[PDB]
Amino acid sequence: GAMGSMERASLIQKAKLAEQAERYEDMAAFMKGAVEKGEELSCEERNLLSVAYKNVVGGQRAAWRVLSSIEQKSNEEGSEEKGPEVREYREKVETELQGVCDTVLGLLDSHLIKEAGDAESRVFYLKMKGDYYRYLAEVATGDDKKRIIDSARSAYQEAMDISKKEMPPTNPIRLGLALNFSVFHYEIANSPEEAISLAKTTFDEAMADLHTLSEDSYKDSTLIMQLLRDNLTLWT
Amino acid sequence: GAMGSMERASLIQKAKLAEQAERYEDMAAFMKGAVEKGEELSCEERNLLSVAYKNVVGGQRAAWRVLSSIEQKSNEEGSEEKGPEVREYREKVETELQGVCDTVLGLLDSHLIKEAGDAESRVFYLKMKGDYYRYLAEVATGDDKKRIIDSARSAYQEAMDISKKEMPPTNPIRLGLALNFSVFHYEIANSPEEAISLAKTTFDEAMADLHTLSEDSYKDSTLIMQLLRDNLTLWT
Amino acid sequence: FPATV
Amino acid sequence: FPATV
Ligand SMILES: [Ca+2]
Ligand SMILES: [Ca+2]
Ligand SMILES: [Ca+2]
Ligand SMILES: [Ca+2]
Ligand SMILES: [Ca+2]
Ligand SMILES: [Ca+2]
Ligand SMILES: [Ca+2]
Ligand SMILES: [Ca+2]
Ligand SMILES: [Cl-]
Ligand SMILES: [Cl-]
Repeated sequence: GAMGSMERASLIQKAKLAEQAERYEDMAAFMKGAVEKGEELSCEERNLLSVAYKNVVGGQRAAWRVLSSIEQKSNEEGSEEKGPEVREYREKVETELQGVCDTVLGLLDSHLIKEAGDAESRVFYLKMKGDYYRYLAEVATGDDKKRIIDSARSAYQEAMDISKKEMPPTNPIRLGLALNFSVFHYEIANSPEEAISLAKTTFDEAMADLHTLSEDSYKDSTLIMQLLRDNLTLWT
Repeated sequence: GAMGSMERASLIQKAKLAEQAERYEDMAAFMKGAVEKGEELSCEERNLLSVAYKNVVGGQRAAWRVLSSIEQKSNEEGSEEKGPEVREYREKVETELQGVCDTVLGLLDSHLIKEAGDAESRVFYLKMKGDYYRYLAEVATGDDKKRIIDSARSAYQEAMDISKKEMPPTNPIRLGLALNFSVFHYEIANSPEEAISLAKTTFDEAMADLHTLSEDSYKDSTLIMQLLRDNLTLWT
Repeated sequence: FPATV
Repeated sequence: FPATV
């Protein structure tokens, strides 16, 4: 693409610089270019990919929520007509958000997931697939909303199945997957009891395996466990 | 341009939405479109223009400083060679920053300044002209650096001359102009004594006129006076 | 909003 | 950095 003439290693180097500079759109473009070189990604490289897009879509999601709230208020009883501009601009931001999600999903489908054989890589990418379908579901209102939700669910479920067979209950990727899938159940699938059960079971099974961990591994796992507990506190 | 088909009023409305959403690149594009309609801007509209570009260039400046520091470190004694990528990426960000500055300066030159006859409008735009030449000066290293500095100086000086003749010493625009021109002297022109003298004289002359002000005008003027005092504390 | 990673 | 507006 645009990055076709730049070396893979230079794209990775520049993604790291862009991260330091908080230039996440640049970071994402560099990492897209790196993926399109066709080689598998290392652990560090997949982390750069995920950080870049998480920050780009995160900003879009926050903006969408602001605009959606304004739009909802404009449609209340007693609200003065202001014309099509709020809807148009919410639609603009939404379309940009959907485009970023489509871009990430495209990278995963061409060809990160199919070449990922190790459990850690495959689960990482399947979690991403679930996450970006979830972000599409947050803004979906038409005749494809059900199908988008089911795509998220299917990706998360495949990731869960692998993670339970192949990874310890304290593994950070496994924990973060479960955290996010639990949020999917609560916020997207209208299944708060499933959300709560998953967060609690995940937390408890991790707690029982902490004794096996080094000081540094313990720190990572406990940090994510605290996020499970925070959600449980919010929901109960 | 891109916004040629959208109503002026709709561009203004959408700039305000973009501000609420913290979408400052969008805000700036909407306000560029509004300016290119060819009509003069109201006070509120000129504030939208300035806020949008200030935030866009502010992010670029922060990123440039990060990258410049990394680059400077890469050129120290004992630093391992890492190739052209740090310079290339600093250059990319720099070029983007210069483009934004050129865009703003272009709007001011075509035709905001020449149609601005009231002191408040003219000073506002001339302050902007000084500011964006100052931002160009921050990254300038070649045979045009002197000329860029002189362009900033000239714009600020014309603004100062009008402001002193036509505005009270407590006027917020006058105060903010002086604040920024004082920073130009300290950071760009290598004239810290001029910077200090200007900040102190401005502060003192404002203090002596506060008695004329309403509660709300007093709040605005004193807030900017505190910024003058903060700079003086930093510099002395 | 709930926590995700 | 010093304050500007
Ligand atoms: Ca190569
Ligand atoms: Ca839509
Ligand atoms: Ca493989
Ligand atoms: Ca294993
Ligand atoms: Ca019209
Ligand atoms: Ca340059
Ligand atoms: Ca006029
Ligand atoms: Ca006057
Ligand atoms: Cl729009
Ligand atoms: Cl570059």
